[PDB]
Amino acid sequence: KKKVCYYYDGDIGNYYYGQGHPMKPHRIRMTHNLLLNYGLYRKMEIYRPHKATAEEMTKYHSDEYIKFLRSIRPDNMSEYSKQMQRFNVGEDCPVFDGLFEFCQLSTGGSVAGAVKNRQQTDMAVNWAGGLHHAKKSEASGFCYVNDIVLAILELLKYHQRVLYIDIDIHHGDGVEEAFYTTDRVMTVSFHKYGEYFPGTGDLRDIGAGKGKYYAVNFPMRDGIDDESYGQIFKPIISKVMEMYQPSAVVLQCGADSLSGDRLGCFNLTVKGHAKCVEVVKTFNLPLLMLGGGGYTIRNVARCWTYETAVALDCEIPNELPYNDYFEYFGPDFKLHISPSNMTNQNTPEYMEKIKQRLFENLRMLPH
Amino acid sequence: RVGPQYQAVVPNLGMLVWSPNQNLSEAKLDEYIAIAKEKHNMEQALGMLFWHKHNIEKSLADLPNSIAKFYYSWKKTRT
Amino acid sequence: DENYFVNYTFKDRSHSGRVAQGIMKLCLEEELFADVTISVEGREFQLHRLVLSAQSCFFRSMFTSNRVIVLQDVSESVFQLLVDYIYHGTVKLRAEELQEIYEVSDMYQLTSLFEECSRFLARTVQVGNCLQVMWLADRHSDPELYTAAKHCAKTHLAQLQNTEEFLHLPHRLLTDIISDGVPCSQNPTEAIEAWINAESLRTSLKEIGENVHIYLIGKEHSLAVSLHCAEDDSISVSGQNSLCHQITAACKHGGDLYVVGGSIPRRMWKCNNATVDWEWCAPLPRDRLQHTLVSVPGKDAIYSLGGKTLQDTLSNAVIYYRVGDNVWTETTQLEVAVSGAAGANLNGIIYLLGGEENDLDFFTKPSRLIQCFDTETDKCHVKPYVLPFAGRMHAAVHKDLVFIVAEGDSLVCYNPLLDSFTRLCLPESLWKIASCNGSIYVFRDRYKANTYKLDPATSAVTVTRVLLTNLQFVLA
Amino acid sequence: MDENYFVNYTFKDRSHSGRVAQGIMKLCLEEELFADVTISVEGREFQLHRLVLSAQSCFFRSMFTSNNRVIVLQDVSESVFQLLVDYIYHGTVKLRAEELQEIYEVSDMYQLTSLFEECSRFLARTVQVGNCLQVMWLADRHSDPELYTAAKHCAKTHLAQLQNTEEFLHLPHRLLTDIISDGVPCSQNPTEAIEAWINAESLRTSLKEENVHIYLIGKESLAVLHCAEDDISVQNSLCHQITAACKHGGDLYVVPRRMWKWEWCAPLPRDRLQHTLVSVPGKDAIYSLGGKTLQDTLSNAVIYYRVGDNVWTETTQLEVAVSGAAGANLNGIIYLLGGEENDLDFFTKPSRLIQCFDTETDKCHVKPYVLPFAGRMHAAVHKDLVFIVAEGDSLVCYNPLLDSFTRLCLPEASLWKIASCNGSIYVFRDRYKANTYKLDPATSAVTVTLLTNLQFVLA
Ligand SMILES: Cn1nnc(-c2ccc3c(c2)[nH]c2nc(Cc4ccccc4)nc(N[C@H]4CC[C@H](N)CC4)c23)n1
Ligand SMILES: [Zn+2]
Repeated sequence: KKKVCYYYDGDIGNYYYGQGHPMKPHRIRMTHNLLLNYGLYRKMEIYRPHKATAEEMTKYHSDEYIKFLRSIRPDNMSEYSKQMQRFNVGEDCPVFDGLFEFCQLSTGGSVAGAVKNRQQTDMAVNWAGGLHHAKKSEASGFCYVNDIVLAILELLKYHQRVLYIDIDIHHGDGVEEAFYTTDRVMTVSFHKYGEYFPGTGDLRDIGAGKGKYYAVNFPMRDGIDDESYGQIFKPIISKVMEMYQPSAVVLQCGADSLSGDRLGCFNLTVKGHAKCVEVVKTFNLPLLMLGGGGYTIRNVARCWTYETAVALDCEIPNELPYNDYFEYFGPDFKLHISPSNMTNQNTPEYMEKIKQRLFENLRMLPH
Repeated sequence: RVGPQYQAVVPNLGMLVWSPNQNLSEAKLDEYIAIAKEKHNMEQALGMLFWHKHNIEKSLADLPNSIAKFYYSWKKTRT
Repeated sequence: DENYFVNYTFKDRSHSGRVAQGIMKLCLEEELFADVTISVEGREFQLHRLVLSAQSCFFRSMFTSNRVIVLQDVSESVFQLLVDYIYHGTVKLRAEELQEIYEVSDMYQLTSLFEECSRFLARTVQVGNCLQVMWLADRHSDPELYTAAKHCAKTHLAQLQNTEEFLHLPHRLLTDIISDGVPCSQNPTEAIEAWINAESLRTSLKEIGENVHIYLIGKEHSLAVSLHCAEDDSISVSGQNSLCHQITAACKHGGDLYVVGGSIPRRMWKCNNATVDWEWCAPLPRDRLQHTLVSVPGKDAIYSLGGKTLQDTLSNAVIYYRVGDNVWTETTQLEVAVSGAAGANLNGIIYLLGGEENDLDFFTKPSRLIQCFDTETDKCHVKPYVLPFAGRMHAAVHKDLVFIVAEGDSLVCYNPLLDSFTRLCLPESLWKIASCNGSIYVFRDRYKANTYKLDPATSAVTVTRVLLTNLQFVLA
Repeated sequence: MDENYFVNYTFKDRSHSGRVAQGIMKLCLEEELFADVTISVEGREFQLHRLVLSAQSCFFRSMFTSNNRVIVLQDVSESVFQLLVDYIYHGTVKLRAEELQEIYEVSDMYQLTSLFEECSRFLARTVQVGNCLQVMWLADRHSDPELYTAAKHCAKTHLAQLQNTEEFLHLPHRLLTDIISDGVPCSQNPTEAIEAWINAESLRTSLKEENVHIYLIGKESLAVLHCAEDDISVQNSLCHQITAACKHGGDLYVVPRRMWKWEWCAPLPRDRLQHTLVSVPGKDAIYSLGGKTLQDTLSNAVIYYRVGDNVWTETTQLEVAVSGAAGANLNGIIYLLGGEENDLDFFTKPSRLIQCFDTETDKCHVKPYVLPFAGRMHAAVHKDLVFIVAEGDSLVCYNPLLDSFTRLCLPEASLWKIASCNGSIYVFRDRYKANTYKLDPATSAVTVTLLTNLQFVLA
């Protein structure tokens, strides 16, 4: 009943970040491969993303930063020595062959999904994108171009109110900073706080100026289980929808939240993770699904395939199909994964207090 | 940081590789894909069928007619 | 204490001290009210019944059971120092007469001096007198001394097999020594066969097997070499495993080497020294650097403490990793945040020394504090006293005390129980130390002599002799 | 040092004092042994010990050495001697107001400085106007500057009723000169009392001479007391918001960086709310501790305020950051009680902790003991101890020297507001609706003696 448009480029997993870097782009292809073998690819509309132009991509990022990204090459690195020390590129963001091509491929699908704002579809699934750390001044984390900001800005052309729901472990400070002042975009992120990578999202900070009571951040502790995660996510998202009435929702489904993640301290299962998509699909609003932080390719592929299947409103067996990447899958060779028994520091009183504080903050939102 | 420059300035041309076919049956499509794989990938067969304006018979008739996978194959073999 | 203005009970906290200062200044400075004369080896001493009964339960029974009390087992000097300890509370122990004072305190039921002498014996146990001290502990039923002597016997039976006292040993002691430990490198079969010149020993002989106890991470393609101290005052090499990564923190738990590092350092690797195939452990759930890792075999855990954050802010976070469960879990936070502080485990108590304390003016001054965290009760507190030097340093636990080597040639021997230090000077750069077998080894930061073997006794340092240009980590 | 732990070192037993104290306590009173001396007091026989008696008291040592049979004292009560023996041996004695002067005199004659100073403090906290002259004479006869000063303060503030008391008439000129040396208020008519005398010129010359001591800030704003007659009397309005306030010798300072006295003062060097403010006169400075920062975070900074030079100077930071605590000043030491402490790293919880700050040495510490009740509390220093009240109608008394608390019942009648006047204690209620009360701590009896709201009370 919902037209699902799937965006993926064939030659997008050939952008290796170098040896030892957790960010593996080829995981996206892995997901696509499963979508070919599970049989759900037939039911979905598959598009080929187009490389976004530099002029179109610099609608948010500065022209100098875009020119720097275009001119950076691994061979021409000796000349570009003083530029890498000010753009946070070289150590946190390694330089690899075809970096600008990878950025264009990631941005194209996200922009096309947002463009098709044209009331021509209902769900747009693009696992190529999801970069939520590229700041305007310079890159940060493992991201280079913040395609999420570009997609949200493109959606702002037609839609009035845009909601950005982030479920990645990291705060995604780039998206919040991009729309911190403006009240056109409301961003709600469920992240891990406390000597972690972002170190920015906290209960005490909200959008400055006109963005007051908009940037809702939910701090968490390690080892939060699926039941508490759902019982927290559902009421807050329901209250936000009732008090903000977004025209469209840009749902970002980071794969760090799954159990056993290389750079994740949470303990979640596939259903516990992708129940948020089920909850948000019940509001009957245009929806955009994007990729993001994923470093356990075996779990990332399964989570993304389950999310796409539940977006299709179909069901798939736990037995994974005999795909090309069926070799390094787990000995059970099953889709769903059993969470590892880890202590949950998220005491019910703490979650209740945070929920009450966020409800009080949302009550002050103008209506 | 407030980032006055950092803050966003608030105010398809896509190639449809494959599209679903309502007329075509799921069993018929699966049989066609299996026959194509046995005789002449699933994505290639789907693209060939889509290029024929969702004509299974036409697709079957036309069925016989550093750099960028290769690195991942070595890792898969080593596994 | 119903009403302070009508009637309440008054408690004097200094009273216990006030009586204490009123005894030494009277019973010793100007001998008065002396009711008893005690003669030992023809040496009369004027003593009071009350003080002796209060301190010692043995003399109280004799008093309650009397012109002059005569003792025979105790000599004059040991009795004099024991009386001085009883009246004052402080005494200078000497290794020459340690056995006599130990047995006298055991006989006289003076637990405070008996436990300290037992720890002294367990601290200075050598292969020459291990059997003798084991027999003495068995006679006096001393658990800690007996198990320390048993450990020494099981780790040096290879040379004890011809010590002329192993042959003339009761069967129970031999069975207890052979009960555990005794690695196959010592050849227990030959010793067991020669002991007869015979079924309980044969049916109860567990071989532990020699394992690597020294790991050197250096060369910055970083290399992780292994050492095995064998023969007599000699070191050997039995492994050149290289992780080919950027290791920034490591800890040695049991016979396995656990290292943390690589690009975006959060992962963890394990090496069992029996193969070059590294095993993968749970990644570190925190983004911290310069955080100390301490291995606790008693709880079979690895504690990561301190360390800076990505925001240039010190973190007072403590997280323990279970070897079996393969799970990281948070615990009680530190009193004060530190970074780079030396961590040492002693009988389940973790000691953090120095580091970089947060200065008042948004700076990181070199710290000198000592903070102790108790694993059993999950509580931590800062020692009132401070270390002589502040800054980066390396700490190693030997016997019941800790050796700390900092910038320069200073080497303290801080004892947690006595709250006292002991200065020692290295031969004439930040040195590093390790505790292998029953000696101390010192490695220089950069070499281009490199290894010095020393023991606390006589403060003697001897040059002893794969080559690593850089030595960023040493684990014992 | 120069002592190898593996060769030669000295061992210090920190439990030796406890061991010997416990042995003396157990082997002397529970079972009497090695007495070797007998003491006769009013027929009662005591089997004491010369060593213990001469240990912490040189009076016995001075006479035991200078010449064994029964010894009879001169003026010691049987119960008094029994409790003295218990204090000497056990170390814990139960002091009672019945035998209070006699034990004080005996402890002065005996060599017991700790018991002597404890009895001195007991007399200082129980001094009354009726028996003020007797305590003054007792302190003058002995060597006790603190009790002498306490008696002088008690007599000076109540010299109006001391004009004819059958003791001031017979009071010697030596004590009268010291009594009139202090600044007796002119409202008590010192001239008439001096002229009463026995019925000279230098005493008349040494007659140096009331100020408001109670201020109520209310009505949300009005700042309005003078305790006169027997067991109160009365309207400046500032209409300015106040987060903290203090009293410094009759100067009502009110605090955000605005300062008023209605005289503008130096601005605060930091913007904080709900920060405790005290007026420690030992260093002649006003101290601000704790509070909440403008970023909704608990503050941990302490800043001075010299009255002579309005220069707010920073100092050592508190070990634990608290907000909304109760600040008490006692002999130059600042006590912070309870407050709002950080919880779950994002919220605030009621806290019952004791923060001791030494201003002379500029040090901070946290006492292990905890308050009986947490939450917002109001404290007042009456006489060498602090009375603390809050919502619940259950007053508590805490003496910092001792490790103990004292509970006291309060009428049910709204958070209470306790004060500390020269006469007695005054407790107020936030809800006017109760009214001004006066409670006697000894008898635990409270007797009854307009602002709708009472947000700050200062004594
Ligand atoms: C979405 N996402 N997934 N993963 C990350 C992510 C990205 C980066 C890091 C990270 C996680 N953990 C890290 N730990 C450390 C260790 C450390 C701790 C405390 C003090 C000093 C060092 N250094 C990191 N990078 C530096 C940044 C500055 C640059 N000059 C050099 C490289 C990172 N983001
Ligand atoms: Zn992420």
